[PDB]
Amino acid sequence: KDIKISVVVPTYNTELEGLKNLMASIDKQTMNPDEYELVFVDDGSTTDTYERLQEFAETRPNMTVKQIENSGWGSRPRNIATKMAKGEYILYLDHDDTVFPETFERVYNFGKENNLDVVSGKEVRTNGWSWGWKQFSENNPHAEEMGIECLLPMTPHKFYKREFLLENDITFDDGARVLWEDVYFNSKAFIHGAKVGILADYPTYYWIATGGRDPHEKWNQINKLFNFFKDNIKEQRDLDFMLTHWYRSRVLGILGQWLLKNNNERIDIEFNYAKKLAEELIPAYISENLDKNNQVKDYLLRQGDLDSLKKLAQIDAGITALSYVEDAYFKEDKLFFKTSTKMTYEDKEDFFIEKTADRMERILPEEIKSKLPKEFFDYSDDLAEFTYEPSIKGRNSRATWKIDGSTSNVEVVNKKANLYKIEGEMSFSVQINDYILDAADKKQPWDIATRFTGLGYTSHRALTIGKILIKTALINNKTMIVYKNASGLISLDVGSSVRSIVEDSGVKREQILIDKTSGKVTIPLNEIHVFGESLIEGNAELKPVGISDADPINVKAKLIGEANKARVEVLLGDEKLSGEYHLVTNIQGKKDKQQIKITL
Amino acid sequence: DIKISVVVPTYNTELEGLKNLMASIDKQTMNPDEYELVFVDDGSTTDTYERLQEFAETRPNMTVKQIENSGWGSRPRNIATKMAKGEYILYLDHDDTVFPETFERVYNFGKENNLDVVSGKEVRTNGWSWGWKQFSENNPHAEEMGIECLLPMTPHKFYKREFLLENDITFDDGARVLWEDVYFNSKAFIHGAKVGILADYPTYYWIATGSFGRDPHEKWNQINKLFNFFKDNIKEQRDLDFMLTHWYRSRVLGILGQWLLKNNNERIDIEFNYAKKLAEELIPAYISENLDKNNQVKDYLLRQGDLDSLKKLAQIDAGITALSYVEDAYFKEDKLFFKTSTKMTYEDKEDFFIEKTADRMERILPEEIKSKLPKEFFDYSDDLAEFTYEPSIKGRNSRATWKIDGSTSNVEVVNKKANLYKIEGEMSFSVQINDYILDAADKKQPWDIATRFTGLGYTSHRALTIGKILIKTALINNKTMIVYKNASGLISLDVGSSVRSIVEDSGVKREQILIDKTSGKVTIPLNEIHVFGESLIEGNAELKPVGISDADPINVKAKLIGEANKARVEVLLGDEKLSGEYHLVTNIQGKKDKQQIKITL
Ligand SMILES: [Mg+2]
Ligand SMILES: [Mg+2]
Repeated sequence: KDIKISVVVPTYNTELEGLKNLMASIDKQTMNPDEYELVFVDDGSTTDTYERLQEFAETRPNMTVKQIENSGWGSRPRNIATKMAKGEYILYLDHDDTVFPETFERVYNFGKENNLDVVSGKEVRTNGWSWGWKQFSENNPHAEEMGIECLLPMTPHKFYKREFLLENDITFDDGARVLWEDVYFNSKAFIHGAKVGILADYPTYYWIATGGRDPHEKWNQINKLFNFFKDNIKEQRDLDFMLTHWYRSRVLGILGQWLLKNNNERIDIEFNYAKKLAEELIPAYISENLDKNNQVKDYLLRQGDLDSLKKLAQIDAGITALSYVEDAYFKEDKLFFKTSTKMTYEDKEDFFIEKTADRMERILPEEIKSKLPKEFFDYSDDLAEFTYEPSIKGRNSRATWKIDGSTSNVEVVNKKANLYKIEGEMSFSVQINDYILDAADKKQPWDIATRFTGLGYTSHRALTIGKILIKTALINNKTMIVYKNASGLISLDVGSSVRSIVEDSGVKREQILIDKTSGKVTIPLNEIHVFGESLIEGNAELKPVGISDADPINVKAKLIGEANKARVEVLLGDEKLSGEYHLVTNIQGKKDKQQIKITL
Repeated sequence: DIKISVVVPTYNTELEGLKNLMASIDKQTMNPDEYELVFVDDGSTTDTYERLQEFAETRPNMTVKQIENSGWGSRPRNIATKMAKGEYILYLDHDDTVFPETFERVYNFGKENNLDVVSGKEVRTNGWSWGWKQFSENNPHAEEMGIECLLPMTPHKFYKREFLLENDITFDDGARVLWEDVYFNSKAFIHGAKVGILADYPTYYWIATGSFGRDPHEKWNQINKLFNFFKDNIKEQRDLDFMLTHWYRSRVLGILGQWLLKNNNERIDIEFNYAKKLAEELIPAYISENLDKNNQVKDYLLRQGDLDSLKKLAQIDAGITALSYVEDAYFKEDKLFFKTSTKMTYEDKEDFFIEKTADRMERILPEEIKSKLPKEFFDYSDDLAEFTYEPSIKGRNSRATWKIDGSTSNVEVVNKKANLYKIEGEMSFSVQINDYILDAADKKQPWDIATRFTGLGYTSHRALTIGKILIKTALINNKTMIVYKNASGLISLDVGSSVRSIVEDSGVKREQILIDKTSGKVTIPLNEIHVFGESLIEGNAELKPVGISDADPINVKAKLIGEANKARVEVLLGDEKLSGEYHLVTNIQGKKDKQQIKITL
């Protein structure tokens, strides 16, 4: 039949565990296995990786395992596996990553119905509160109209139409040690006019963190990358974006706190390379596309003023925006938050800007202020561009999502004299179903964070609270617990992944009902928000008081939510019991610690 | 004519701790022929007693005497007291030390005011204060304020031996009891002792080193014995009410706060029942009227046996603190000025709130608990003008803490939102480091600055902190001073180059280094530094020829000069016949700079 997707996996001394997880993620795919193929190419492993791949391919007719040499200096397994691929779309999956169980089906149906050459699906990384925060915000079947920006982040973990790659001969550069090999690949795809679509409503690829250092090798590659942009990108809008994006992130990105973390010898090497790269490759008009703080860095870089840049890094050290929980409560079937934040230095004293004449200036010493153009430390034009947004991250899937529907407001307040602070307030609600897309997501801890940007600073940090916060809810067969974790950060347990809803709700101990004839023991929950109907099956353990090593007597239990009240019913069944017993409930794998004792 | 008698009971003493004790007594400014050492070993099983017989071989005024084993150190203190012949007695433990000017300052203070008990300033290893209220000023007639003048009731005071033996004031010789030093001090005041507080000099260092009492039944059996001692022996009504109010709040109600969140239900149920039984039997009702709102709440819930509501209030009050942020720090004239701010929060995060219902500011409580309490106990209206906001300092070496006088502070109850009110404080103060330099060793020491905030029944004494990087140097009348955000994010003041190099932190005007044609004097001006008054600090420099890898360095004398509001390092070469380019590393007060200074000669 017609192969819809080809999975390209290059391998070399692959960890067996990560390879097992990779094969499991492919087997979990909702797409019929005869509609995709797996193309593995071993790069001459010194371990038994190729022997394990053959054992995998025995029971999988859609799997192909090829073994080459050590790439012969100038050869790449991804190109070799591409020439033998037969599918309509190709995914370049690394040997220690995984793929979500509905990726193939969702990605293919999206690319087919929009005739896409590149499908850029939502990507997930182990660490961080976001990835592709701007691009993975909504589905865009005609993303290539945005310009070359639609392909960011330019990982090789997209779905490329095999017909498009072979026609334009888009391969991976056959250099043994080329960095950002995927940036060349994605840029070449767009230069040849690829129809690009962004699939954002479902996480498609998990880039797992497993884990350059040579400043000469690093800056040799940075020069090679900018020379690629200037020589190949012919559309002005696209070229200006790549020049601006990589000059800000990689070139100016060493002129900040990087100066405070490296010795003066390494600083001299990279700063001299950066200044040489700015003057030769980066046009002056790129400065127009930068924010005020990056314009200051760009100006001092070309001036060779490394001394003023080091002082500026010390002055800027620790600027951040941390959000405190002002209120948190369940209402109907949602969890509501009210937060507050302000720009500070390390969550301590406020960050200030100064008002001189009708200008809102960056607070700087006069010695540095005289060295800079007057407009570069004036924030007057940017005091209405603040963003304040909430986000959520699943602790198991590592997938991050923006929490939609929030209302926020950021004010520039005159605290004293001519000094102004930046304060924000936000209120949002979380409908947990908006982020449950796989069955595995139903039972998972969730972590809440806030993203605050303004005046050139991006501050995306976990939501925090100081007071003790533990609030439970039972909403339409979903057990939900919002709590301050041991790090003072806000977490949301759904499905009893880490906490016990009976233990955190409490037990009206003096209201336990023992129905001896029906054999039912009713244990009502104390503090808990109950909405809708709920019946969660579980079990419980009875143990006679006094007998040390008594076997637990296993009985059926169920957590019930009805009429805005929660209770656990324990059914004694055919058990013949007499005396005092310990009663421990076991709902969703979590045992309470309420020390319940009943007399039968 | 012996002036001071020192009593030291020893038992299995650490070899290093006992050695440091003898050094603190030998370095006393008082003439050694005016004080004696009376050691009494309480039946040591190790070789501790054999070490004392070695210390007494060289010192003539040191006596050693081993006595039958008795457990606690009250028997050796009683037997050493009878065999003493000094006018004043100091009970010194085998793990503590004494400051050099203690004997001279204490004796003059006690004899010029005819004092029976001299309560000198005591220093502990940890904490930002000790005796904050009592050790604030000198008071030659402190017994007029009541038994309060003897707090803290440690045995590390100076009691006139004439007064002790005449009134038969001894330590309990029987089974080991807790707070036996409280018995001793109280018995001394009951007999009408003229107490004097010497607060201007640290007299004693109670060193935190590294036992019965963990048992709750044993713990609360001791608390009952101490309370019965107060009701039976203290005759003055004012002095009895104080001792009852002080100890019922600290040790009885003290387990009804955050202590409930640190123990299991079983230990809590045992100690809570003891506390409820003791408050009903020994603590009259009129004592609770002398307590703050939060303690009146705990007192009411204790007698009602409502441990469930006390556990819930502990979780509501957990984390209430007040951390001070640096708003401004600068040197001016000969002092270091600070502007700080603070507000009550939960663990330096969200604000702490009190709510306004009708015309009364109330503690924010759940309705289930608020309906169980009298309305007056959660009404903070009468207490909104009783906030305090003060600064304090602590020497990292001497461990001594001091209130920083002359501060200006204001605390506000501000309507943040709706009917919720926060508590904000602003404070400005200055530091005169010569106020806290009393011994020669204090001239080279790191100093840590803290702030103390009290209000609504909460006390928060924490180190001053700052987020932004802060480094500012000064050269003030031969004192090198560096205020800075330390590695822990707290405010520290280095004096005498104990941790940081003033040349390194000030900066060098490299393009203004002068080399005289004939004199051969190298002048290195400092960039950013506050210079006030004349200064001259003798140091040295190091020279290495540029190029030669492992060339032997050239050590030469240098000096840091403060003059005309400018600092500079003058490197006097002289006899050193040198030519070519050389590296120059200054070394002022044992701290070398990293300015990469090169000169050509
Ligand atoms: Mg990986
Ligand atoms: Mg804070």
